[PDB]
Amino acid sequence: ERKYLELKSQKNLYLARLKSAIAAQKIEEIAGNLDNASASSLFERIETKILELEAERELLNPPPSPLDKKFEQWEEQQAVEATLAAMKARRS
Amino acid sequence: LLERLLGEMELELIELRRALAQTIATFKSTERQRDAQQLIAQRWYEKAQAALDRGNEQLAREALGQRQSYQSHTEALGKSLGEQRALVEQVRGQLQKLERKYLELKSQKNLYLARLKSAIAAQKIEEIAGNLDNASASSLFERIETK
Amino acid sequence: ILELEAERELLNPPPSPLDKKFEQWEEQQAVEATLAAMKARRS
Amino acid sequence: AALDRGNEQLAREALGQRQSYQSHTEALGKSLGEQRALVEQVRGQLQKL
Amino acid sequence: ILELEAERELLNPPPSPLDKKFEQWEEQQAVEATLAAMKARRS
Repeated sequence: ERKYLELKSQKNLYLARLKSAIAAQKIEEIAGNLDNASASSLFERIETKILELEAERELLNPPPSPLDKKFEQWEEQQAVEATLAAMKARRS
Repeated sequence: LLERLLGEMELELIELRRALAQTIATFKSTERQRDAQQLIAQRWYEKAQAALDRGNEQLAREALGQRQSYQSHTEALGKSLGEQRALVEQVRGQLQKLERKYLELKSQKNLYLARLKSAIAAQKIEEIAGNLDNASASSLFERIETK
Repeated sequence: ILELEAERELLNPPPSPLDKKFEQWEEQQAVEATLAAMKARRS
Repeated sequence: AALDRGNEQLAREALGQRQSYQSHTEALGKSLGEQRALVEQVRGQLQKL
Repeated sequence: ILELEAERELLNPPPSPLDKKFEQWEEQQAVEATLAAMKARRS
């Protein structure tokens, strides 16, 4: 009798871990959606699609060139300096 | 899919949450059994205390003899309690870590959708923005101005 | 009965030994600090 | 309140749990700064668009 | 049970001994550095 109850006592405890792997695996399989698999792969597909579309506008709408980067910055220096030159001299 | 896929996890997570408590229930159930086994052992010890009194040690020796039968049960059962403590602690840490991961994954889910609409949002205006030069509307205007 | 009480221990985690020392340790000053003023208010 | 009364043992343990939240604060805080650029740039697109 | 736990160890690699020393080694300064200011804030 002491043995049977102990065997029955451990029966449910074994079932406690039996569900664990089924419990643990069901979340691990979803956890595998990262990197190049499933959901994140779709997100990787999407972001590539995000990057695919943004390239389309860069063709029909070419981005600023480094030449205008220096001009906009270089002209900005005088754009601010020239304006403040009069403002600092208007009421010096 | 994303909303659908996370739906099963909610059912999955409660499956973790529901039956996990059963692991504790079985564990603490043994703890009460240990006290009962210890209690009767204490009763034998209490009876043993009354055996040595009056100068008759013969009965006390017999009384402790039965106790050792319960002590082995107390010793064997007590060892299981300590061993099972690690399992309940580590598994809870898994859930706490796993829960923190799921919400973060769900936390970034909508943020990813924030940029998912962006390209669809951005492309729908870029395609119209392509109407300049010799394409579409401005091409028609180029056609018109030529007309 | 023991199955259900485990359910609340999950949704409502029980006090940890860390708070056991804090509640007791803070209680010592909680009573000592209050009686320090009371014993000195009308010493 | 742990270091008070000359018992530094409890204070060390108390900060131990904090580091668990600090990592959450550190990791989460980094995301906030990173996401700030996305919200700013996208708004500029709308204003320009 | 052991078959499934191996599956997560692949998709979710376990901590390496290199991070074991780093987490422990950084923890020493993580606690020492914090208590260094706390022990000096109100020394």
